Amino acid sequence: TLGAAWGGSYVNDFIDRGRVKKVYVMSEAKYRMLPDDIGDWYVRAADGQM
Amino acid sequence: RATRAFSQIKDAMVFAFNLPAIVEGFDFELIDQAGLGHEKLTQA
Repeated sequence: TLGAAWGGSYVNDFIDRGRVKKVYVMSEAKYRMLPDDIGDWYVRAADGQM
Repeated sequence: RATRAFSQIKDAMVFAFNLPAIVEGFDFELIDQAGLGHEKLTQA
């Protein structure tokens, strides 16, 4: 969660008009621009609770 | 002769040949440069 939100994560490949390219998942800019933004991220625990 | 006979076989392409004095006419390619995709190059 930390990494994918803040660093970005390479998931898998897709085809764009006949040609293979990457699929990247990552946080929208505004939600990763500041230290207090760190707390805003939630992770799901085993009891389904954020 | 072989070819001549095999031509009789319906529903198949069969023919026989000698391999040329070089153990290892043209060969023209057709490139999908702008990413038009397989059925369009088919058409091309």
